[PDB]
Amino acid sequence: WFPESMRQQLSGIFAKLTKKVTLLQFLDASDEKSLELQSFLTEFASLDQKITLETILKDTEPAKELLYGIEKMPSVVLLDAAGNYTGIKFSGIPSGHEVNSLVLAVYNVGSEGQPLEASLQKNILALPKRKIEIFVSLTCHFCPDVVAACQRIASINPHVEAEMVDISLFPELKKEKKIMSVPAMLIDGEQMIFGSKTMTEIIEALA
Ligand code: PRO
Repeated sequence: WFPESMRQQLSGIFAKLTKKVTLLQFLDASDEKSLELQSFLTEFASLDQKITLETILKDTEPAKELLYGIEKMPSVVLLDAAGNYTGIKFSGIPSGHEVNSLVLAVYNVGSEGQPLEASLQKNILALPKRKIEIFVSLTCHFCPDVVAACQRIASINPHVEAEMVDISLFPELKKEKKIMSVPAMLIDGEQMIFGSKTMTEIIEALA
């Protein structure tokens, strides 16, 4: 899944990791996309000692599934070093260009993150409880930026959750919610917001 070209870049980033991180997949052994995700994550986890992949079979741990709100499949969530749910989730496989999203989520959970303005970080911490779904395709070039911003907010604010959704895996959901444009944010199952958005714009929408 990862060319040595990528591994050169990812090692630069993973060198910055100061805290351990756990990727927890809920694996349905009878679903091909779950097995693909397992193959992807196994290789991804091998990129750094601080990244652990753990596997739980779907429908064996209902208390955990409740705790992490596991609905869409395939599914993987991010846990911090202490074992706590960061609110960061991927529904589908974040392969192709979405590797960017997974890398940034791991970086933000396994480090202190990039220097940020007190103005921005105040607003992030000030945000109320919220659940964000970021709909993407694997070939959408502007999608990872939006995903990474929302999931960075989730990594800082304990009440914000940010779920990447590969919309091409959920065609019925695409019609229902009317995801027409390629990157789309859905907040608390209500307000749709399409197109690229800055951190400050996202924070405002979350306010
Ligand atoms: O990798 C690091 O540690 C530095 C910190 C700010 C930007 N990069």
